[PDB]
Order: sequence, then C-alpha cells, then structure tokens
Amino acid sequence: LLPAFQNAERLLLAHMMRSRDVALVVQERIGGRFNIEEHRALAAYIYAFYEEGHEADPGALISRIPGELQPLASELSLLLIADDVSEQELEDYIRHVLNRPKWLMLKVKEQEKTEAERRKDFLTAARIAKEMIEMKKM
Amino acid sequence: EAEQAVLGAVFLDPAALVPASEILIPEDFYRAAHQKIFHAMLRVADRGEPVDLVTVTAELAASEQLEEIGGVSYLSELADAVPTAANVEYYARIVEEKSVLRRLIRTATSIAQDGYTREDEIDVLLDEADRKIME
Amino acid sequence: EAEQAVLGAVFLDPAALVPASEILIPEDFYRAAHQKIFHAMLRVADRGEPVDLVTVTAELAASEQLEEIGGVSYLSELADAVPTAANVEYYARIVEEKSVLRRLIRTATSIAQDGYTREDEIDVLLDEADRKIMEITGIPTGFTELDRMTSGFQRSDLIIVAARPSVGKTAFALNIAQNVATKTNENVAIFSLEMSAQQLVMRMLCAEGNINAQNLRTGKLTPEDWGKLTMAMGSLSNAGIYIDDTPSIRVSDIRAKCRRLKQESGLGMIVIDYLQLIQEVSEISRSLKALARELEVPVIALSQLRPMMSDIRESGSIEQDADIVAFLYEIIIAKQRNGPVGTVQLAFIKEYNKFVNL
Amino acid sequence: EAEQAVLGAVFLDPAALVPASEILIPEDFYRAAHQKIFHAMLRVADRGEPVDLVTVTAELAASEQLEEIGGVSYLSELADAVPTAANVEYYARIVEEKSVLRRLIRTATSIAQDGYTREDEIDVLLDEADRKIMEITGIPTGFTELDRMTSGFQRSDLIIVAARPSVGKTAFALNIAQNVATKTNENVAIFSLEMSAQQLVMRMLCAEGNINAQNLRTGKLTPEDWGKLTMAMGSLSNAGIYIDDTPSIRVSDIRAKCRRLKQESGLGMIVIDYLQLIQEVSEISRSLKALARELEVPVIALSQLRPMMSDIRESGSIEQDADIVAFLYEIIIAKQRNGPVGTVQLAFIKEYNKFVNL
Amino acid sequence: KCRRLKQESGLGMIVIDYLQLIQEVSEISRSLKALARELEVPVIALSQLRPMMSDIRESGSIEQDADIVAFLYEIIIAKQRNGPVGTVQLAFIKEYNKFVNL
Repeated sequence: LLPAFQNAERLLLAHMMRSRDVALVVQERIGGRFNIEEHRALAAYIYAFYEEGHEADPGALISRIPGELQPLASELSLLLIADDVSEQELEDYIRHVLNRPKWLMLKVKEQEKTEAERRKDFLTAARIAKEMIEMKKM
Repeated sequence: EAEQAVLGAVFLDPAALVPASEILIPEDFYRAAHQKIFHAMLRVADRGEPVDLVTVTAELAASEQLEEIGGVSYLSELADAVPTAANVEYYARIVEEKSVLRRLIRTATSIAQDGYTREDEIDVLLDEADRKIME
Repeated sequence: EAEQAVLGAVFLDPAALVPASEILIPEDFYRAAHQKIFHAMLRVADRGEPVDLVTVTAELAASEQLEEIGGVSYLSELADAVPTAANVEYYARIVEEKSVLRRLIRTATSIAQDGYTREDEIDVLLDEADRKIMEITGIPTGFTELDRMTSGFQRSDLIIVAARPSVGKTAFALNIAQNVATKTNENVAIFSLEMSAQQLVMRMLCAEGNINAQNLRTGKLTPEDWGKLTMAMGSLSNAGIYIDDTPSIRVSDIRAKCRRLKQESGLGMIVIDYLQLIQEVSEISRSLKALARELEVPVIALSQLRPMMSDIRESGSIEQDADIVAFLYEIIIAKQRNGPVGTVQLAFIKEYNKFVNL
Repeated sequence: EAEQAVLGAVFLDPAALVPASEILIPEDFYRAAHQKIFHAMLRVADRGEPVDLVTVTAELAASEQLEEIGGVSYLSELADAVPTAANVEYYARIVEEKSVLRRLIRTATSIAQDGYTREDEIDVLLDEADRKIMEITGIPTGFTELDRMTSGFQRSDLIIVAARPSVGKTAFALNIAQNVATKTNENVAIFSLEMSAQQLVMRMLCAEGNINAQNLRTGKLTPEDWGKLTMAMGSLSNAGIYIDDTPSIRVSDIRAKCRRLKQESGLGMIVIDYLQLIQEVSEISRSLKALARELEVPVIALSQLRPMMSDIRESGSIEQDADIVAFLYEIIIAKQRNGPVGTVQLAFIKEYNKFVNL
Repeated sequence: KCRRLKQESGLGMIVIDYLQLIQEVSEISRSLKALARELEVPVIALSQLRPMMSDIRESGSIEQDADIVAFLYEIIIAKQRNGPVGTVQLAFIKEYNKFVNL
C-alpha cells in the first residue's frame, strides 16, 4: 500500500505541480533532498518550470519532462487532493521527507546490533538497541 | 482510498477519531472490512482506552473478525501508509458523500423496482416515494 | 500483541512497569518467553537499578534464558516496535483478562475431567467444585470566590454545571457568559437549545441594568425602567456574545460553528445549553472535551439530574471527561483538577434574575 | 440398573412411588424410555387411580409412547424382575446422584465451550460461571437499647435496614460501622454504591469530633473546629474501616472482596449501601444471606421503600432471607429470629449527623 | 397542491383548516413550518384546545415550530418572534359572521 514518507513525497509533488505557490515553500525547506530518484528528477523539473516565470498548471508540466518521467508525472497530477494544503499538512509531509535519511540511518547500527549478538557480545548489542530506541523516539 | 486515509489517520493521531466519528458511522464505509474496523475503533473508544494498533487488533480479535479484515497486516498497512492526520475530516466528508450517493441510488432503485410490484397503490407508491426520498 | 505492548512499553518509560506489575504477575502472560522477560524485569526492579534494555538482557543472561526467549533481537523488537507507553495499563488489563479466561477454562475442564474419575464422591466433587470455581488564571467568572477555587475557567477544560429543574442553572451560565463578555474582551458562544434566542436576551438584559418587576414582559415601564434598559442595551450592545438557538443540534455542528468563529473574531468560552438535549451521551461528553482541547477554550456544558456525583453518572459517563463538575443547590464544585473541592455560596435575586457575590 | 429398580418397585408396592417421587423427577432418569415411564407413572398418580401395570401401560398408550419405550414387555420385564420394594429410596438416591453428575458435567462443559466464544465478556463469563455452577452477643451497634433486643448483630445473620429517602438510613448504618470500628477492634467493610468514598468520610468525621455548622464544606473553620478535626481524624485514623464506592457492583464482587479481606486482616461487618442499587433482587437477597453465612459475619443491607413489611416485600423477596428487618421512621425491628420484636427509639442530631442514645 | 399553485398563479397565504384533523402531530407541525419556509409564505394553521400555552402543548409539540401562536377568546398573541406579546381586541358581528375593527 506504500509507506508514509513515500505518500508524503508523492502528495507534495501533486500539490506543487498543481500550485506553484506551494512549490516555492517546498524549495527552501526540501532540496530535494527528496528520497526517491524519480521524485528528485521531477522536483528539479517542477522547481525550474516557474523560475521561467511560468504561470502554473500540470498540463504544462507533464509536457516537459523527458518522457520516462511522464507515465509517473501524469499519474500524480490525477492523484486525489483538495487544492489548498493545510498549514500543518505541509509541515507533516515535509517532516516525513526530511527525516527519512535518519530512519535509513538506524538500520546501519541495526546491522551492528545483530553482528554483536552473533559474537555473543550481548551487553553491547543491548546498548546499541537502547540507543535505537532513542533515535526511534525522535 | 479516502476510506484507508481515515482509518490510517486514526492509528496515527488518534484524536483523529473524534472528528471522523462526528462525520461517519461504520455504515458509511463501502468495504465491510473497514466497517468492522471503524466499528471496533469506536467500540474501543467507548471506555477506553485508548485507540491504537494493539488495542484495536485486540477488539477485532475478541469479536473475531481480525482475519476477516486483513490481518494485523492490513491494519499495519493502513497505519504505515498514512503520512499525516490533519485531513481526516476529510476524507471523512468524502466517504460520507459516497455513502449519501449509495443511499440515493438504493432508495431510488427501490422506487423503480417498487414501480412494477404494486399498482395497486400509486398513492402509497407516490407517498412512500417522497417519504423514502426525503430520508 | 497486547503482551508485546506491555513489555515493549516498559523498555520505553520505564515507569510503565509500576502499573504493569500492579495488574500482571508473570504467569498472566501466555507466552513463556514473555513470562521470563516480565519476571526478569521485576527481578531487576527489586533493587535497583533500574529497568532498561541492557539491565534486563543482563538478568536474563544471568539466569540463562536470554536465548531461550528471542535474543536481544526480540527484546529490541519489543522496544523498537511499540510507539507509546501511555497505555500499558492496558494492555495490562487485556492480558490480565485473557489470563483469567484461561484459568476459568482450566478449572472448568478440570471439573468435567474430574466428573468421570470420582463418583465415589459427588459431594466432595460438588464442593471442591465451588471451591475451585470461586478462585486567578484563567477567565473570570465575574464571581470573586468562585474565581479563587478555580482561578478561571481556563483553556482546554470542560466544565459541567448540573442542577435540578428550576434551580437556576441557565440563569447561572448566562451570568458567567455575560460577565465574561461585558467585563473582559473575549467572545462567548452560547448554544441555547431550549429557550429561544431573544427570550434569552431579556434574561440577561434584566440581569444587567437591574431591570424588571414592572415588567419588560407585561408591556409598559416607568421612566426609571426606560432610562435603564437604554444603558443596559447600550452596555450589552458592545459585548462579545454570540447566540445560537438552533432547535436541537448535533456535536459536529457545535464544533463547526465554534471553529469558524475562533479564526474570524476570537472566542474564549463555549456555553452549551443543556447536554441531555443535544443529539450515547458518553460519546458526546468525549466530543465536548475534545472540542475544549482543540479550541483552547473552556467549554461550559449545562446538565440536568441533594446533589452528588452518582446523580448524573448513572446517565452517561461525563464523570471522567469533565475536569470540573459544578452543582447548583450553594455552588458545589465536587470535582476539579486545578485543585480544591468544596462549597462556594452565592446569593440570587430573582426579580433581576442575577446571581450575586457575598 | 438402579433406574430399573425404581421403576420396578413402583409396579410392586406401589406406595413405592411416593419416596421415589420425593427424590426424583422424570428428568433424573438417563434413559428417555424411563423418563417417559416415570412421567406417566406420576401423571397417573395425579388422580388416581392408582398406579399399576395396566393403568400405566394405558397412560403411555394414551400419550402414545407405549411402543416407544419397550412394549408392555419391558414394563413387565421391569415388574417381574424386581424382587423387593423396600429399597426404592435408593436406587432413587443413586439415580438422583448420577443425575446431578450429568448436570455438573453439562454446566461445566458449557463453561469451557463458552470460554472461547465470548472474550468479549470475561466478567459476564465469570459471573454466569458462578451462577451456572451454583445451580449481649454479638457486635455492639454502639447503642445501648438496640443491643438489648438484638444482643448484636451476630455472625451469619443478614440485617436489612429499610427507610424512605432522607430519613437517615445511611447516616444510621455509618454510625454503626463507626462505633464498631473505633470502639471494638473489628474490621468493617462498607460498600457505598451511591455516595462517594470521601463524601462518606466527612459524614463520619462530622459524626465524631462533634464537628460542623461552621462548616467543613463551606471553607474556613474556627480554632475550636480545627482542634477538633485533628482528634476526630486521629481517632478515626486507627479505626478498622474499609470503603469501596465502586459505582454499582454485582454480588459476586462484594463477596470476592470481602472474602480476601477476612483472611488478610480480620472482618466483622459488611455494610452494603443500598440493595435496590446493586446489580432479581430476590436472587441477590439469597446471595447476601449466603455471604453472611460463609464469612460468619453480620451483613447489613440497607433498603429503600409508615412503615411495615409489605412495603419492601412487594419488590423482591428479602423477607424470608433476612433474619432481622429494621425500619427507620423510631427504629422498628419488625422481624428478628434472636427473639423480641418492637420499637426502639433513637435521637438524631443533624448538625453533627449523629444518631444518639436516650 | 400548494407547491404547484405557486409556480402557475402566485400564492401568498396557506390557511389550513384545523390541524388536529389532518392525517404524530409534532411531526405534522414540523412539516408545516418547513412548508412555510420552502414557499416563502405565511401558513395559518388553525388549532383546537381561558386560554394559554399548555392547553395545546400537552397535545403534540407545536410550541417550538410555530413562531406565532394566536388565541381566540380577545386575540391573544401569546408567542411571536417579530416582537411584542399581548392582547388585541376585536369586535364580532355574528349576523354577518364578521370580525371587525375597534
């Protein structure tokens, strides 16, 4: 069904593609910095676009946009959205994208927990785990 | 789609349940599985206790429809899938509407269907046709 | 699942353990691995020292059931899997319940199994069968010494004021609403489900300019009444009162109308006229609490029932949702979380329809 | 085999039927065939007419189960087989026993089977699990001339104190509980279903240190009040009172809580606040009597209704279970099994909330 | 019937002869209020019972749906939302069956 951050990435594109007023806010806050390759290249294409002073509408964007991005950028312009992103909506989406590299992180120390466990160093693996609980609390 | 959002957002906030239940009753959901969840969701709120993954999967299991929905798998899918809980209400309005449309369709279909079987009535037919369309 | 939640929550709070252990002993846990953890969890608490991932993985190891559970992997799994430890107790109750169920079944099955092997007894069989089966802050109120116990009325609290018919519960709420509007600079929202909107206005026009025996109702007034209403009208004219008398309305609508007024003009109080008359009540109480919390505004729900707690309780929850429960009799503030609980005594005029200080 | 003996012996004596029927109903028989016979046997006896081979074979035929048993051949088989009818009763007891065993098994198997299908309930399951499986002396009162007619309050009696609303039945039971706690050395258990546990406490704090017009409720006290609560608190601080204000509880939970308290600390009185408010009442009355019997402790059940017997009787038995029925009006001991029945007269303070001697 | 008339000719008043005789009454009162609202026209329900409020109230709601409640006795306007509440007095001829001014 797709994990959260990804839907947030998705929905953010759907919005900025539809409203270039949102796209301006997304640019200062997220690079991207987007987590998926397709989502990065699109972001680039979205950002530029209006910096060409460009009015705003997907009918213009989906026509831009190498062609290998189109089957994806087309099906985002049709997604499902109210036009108007709540003040917090944006802060919630952005939070997901921005603190994704941090989750992708703790799976590095995850592989160190399980490796310590195998050499029977039990109390060190516990410490790593107690540390992960901390990062996870964020 | 909107249906999954409401359910998901509850697992997330879960003060999300308050506005979702102000706008939806279980029956508004098209899929049974979701009906069962949202009902469970509420049945747990009626103490209680509060409402979250484990507490709900526990009610579903108690009244034995856990595996009658998805598993905990479909509950977790819903929970992990949802990115935010500032919509919900929503989402709720959408589900509420598609519910309204189905009820329209039904009561209207019922009139047409009823058109051939009475005949007989005309006047009961035309009266319980406003009565049915006004509700 | 409920089992994992408890354990997991301990690795989180871990003041989660205190209520977990009040409710569960290890044996309540169906899985042994959990039995072993929860026991070790407690065995550590019994120093000591305190109870965290490390210290528990240690105790387990020391009594050599570390790998006889999961590894630290399953201990980390519990930890890393649970989001919140504000449940636990819980959770605790769930496992406790299912334990009891197993114990019923066990002692019940043991009775049937025992039904064929004795026979012989009947009377020991039947007796050891019962034997086995039996096991100021705030927002000022206007009224000096009400303010003191409460300090407001404050933001995010649901205040339920209950009184028997014709004791003055509406006339009391109105006077709060009025004092807040005319004296502060804070909009109040009144939903007057019972009495009409304009029949409400006179009742707080009267409450002001000290008008009425003469009477507004029975037509003509004296040059003293006239020259009075004018100031009363005038002073109430600039107040921040908004009235909605819509016959009998659902919660979602109280919440919708209040939400819109907050962003456009201000808001400081929601004074809903009587709960029992909005459109089970336990579901409404919950929703009013949440309304108060969302809008950072005290919600004053009026309610109909001596008095004392079980008078309203027996009709829909409320008790645990309302954080301050007033009674009109004497204003008995029988429950509040700010602090004090006791009786504040007010005077009541009638002719003017005012509650006044003492 | 013993089944065939009873049936047989009836064909023989046949005054044998009388003891058989005092100990068996048709349902006690395992074979339907015998059920049918024994029923017919009785149905002929309900004239009539009397009961013998031809007269039964004829009732069986009538209701057409003659060939559904044996023939007359099996009736004769039974008749000719039996050598004496001096047992029957028996035989009867044997069949009656094996009947009880089948019921035991059935209601026990119904619990296990029910264990998986609910889950859900636990508490309904655990209650309809006892329900299903179940199917001067003394202690001084404090008050001189109540003691005399009764000599206690003694252990295994259920005392029911009834009175119209606001006569003082709670304030009466509380003073009993208080005297017993402060003056003897015997733990008392109070269930105060109606009023809160802390609004109960000052009602017995007032009852002592002769405190309150000043008042505890209405904030501030005089030096005489302060220096008073301190000893009242002190004296009541060592008493053996236990309270439980749990909203409205079922019998099995009064019984479970009182049971645990007896083994761990002592127990002498169970003072339940009002019966009509516990959660047909005849089935509760029954259970309260048994509670008293099990714990060798006087149980005081307060009740709500001039007065006299038929005022409470018309609403759920009680009369034949309670061995002493008090009325507050005058204290009218209208029924007691110790001995005397009459009117004892007590003074009542109000301000202090005390009932006092005379 | 009132709806159809509006669109074809005009319409300004609906005067229903007595309510207690239409075919529970609180559910009819509700509908007549909604009828007035939908047609932007004053509906005049007649009702059968001194007088005062609790004479009709004890027989099916009405009180909270009707925004003006007149009594014939004197014409007592006992409830209205436009404003005033009191007694207007009218003469009555009989022979001509007229109510007249004063």
